[PDB]
Amino acid sequence: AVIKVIGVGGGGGNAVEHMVRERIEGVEFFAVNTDAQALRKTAVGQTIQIGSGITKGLGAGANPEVGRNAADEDREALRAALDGADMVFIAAGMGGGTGTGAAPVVAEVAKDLGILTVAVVTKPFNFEGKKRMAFAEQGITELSKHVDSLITIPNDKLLKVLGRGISLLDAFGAANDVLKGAVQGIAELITRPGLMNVDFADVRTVMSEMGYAMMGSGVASGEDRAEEAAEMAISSPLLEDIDLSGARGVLVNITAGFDLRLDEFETVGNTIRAFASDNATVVIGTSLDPDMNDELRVTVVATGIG
Ligand SMILES: Nc1nc2c(ncn2[C@@H]2O[C@H](COP(=O)(O)OP(=O)(O)O)[C@@H](O)[C@H]2O)c(=O)[nH]1
Repeated sequence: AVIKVIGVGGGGGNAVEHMVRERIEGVEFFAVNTDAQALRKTAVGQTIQIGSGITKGLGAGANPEVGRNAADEDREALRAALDGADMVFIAAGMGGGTGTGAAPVVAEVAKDLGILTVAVVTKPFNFEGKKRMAFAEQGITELSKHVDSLITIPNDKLLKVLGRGISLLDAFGAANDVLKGAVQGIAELITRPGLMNVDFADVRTVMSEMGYAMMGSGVASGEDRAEEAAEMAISSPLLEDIDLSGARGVLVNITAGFDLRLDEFETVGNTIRAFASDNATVVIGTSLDPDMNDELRVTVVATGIG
């Protein structure tokens, strides 16, 4: 499996840098930006400059029009980077000029190539202002036209569960971890399975041409960890208002060490199928993280929600 993760713009590039640091098994990372300096800074091993860096006016690059035109002009470079992938993840912070405008073009290029294309993006914090929130939603409207699944993370919802005198860096770190959670949860079912390997056709079925999606995750240790982690995932703040019996698809990743047991696989699957519909596709897989000993994580991606 060839899986590529593309960070688009400053925010997405920061999120993908977090994914590089904290590791996602068996994926290739890319950063796509108008900002040549940013691409020079980044730890991402593959970079793609779009638009070659021409602005017209101080702050003119905050307009999504600029990101869209830049990616439009460099569609051939994007296609050469994406081609050969079985799956593409697009990460972006929506609301700025580059991510908002260029992420839907990156998605369109991937989708036109026949690649299963999953976007995981954020909306700005409320304190960033109404102009950025409006740009973000307009970009998400365009992005939804060109992806198989779209997971939109409201940064403002993350901010409320963080409180305190958190730094802005940690505020964006919280969004980064959610984005990583979603990408890693989907991709590692393919790139490093555990005792139960998912068929890629099933991943395609739950994610393909599905529209809106949402991710929740949970972790637990000890004897009841499998049921505990599944329940925490189901009840996480991101999934709590999703009726899981209204999701057209559910993809579940159980991640644990070598000591994952078959009966734990069965428990998690039975729990998830108790909340989902039989008129839905439910896919349960495992990933192996040899560094985990006692802990078990369940990540749930609900797709085709409305
Ligand atoms: N996760 C993350 N999000 C960011 C960061 N900086 C900005 N954002 C969010 O992403 C949105 C777009 O900002 P930015 O990506 O820098 O603009 P762009 O490069 O033109 O797309 C902002 O409005 C913020 O909500 C960051 O370092 N990490």
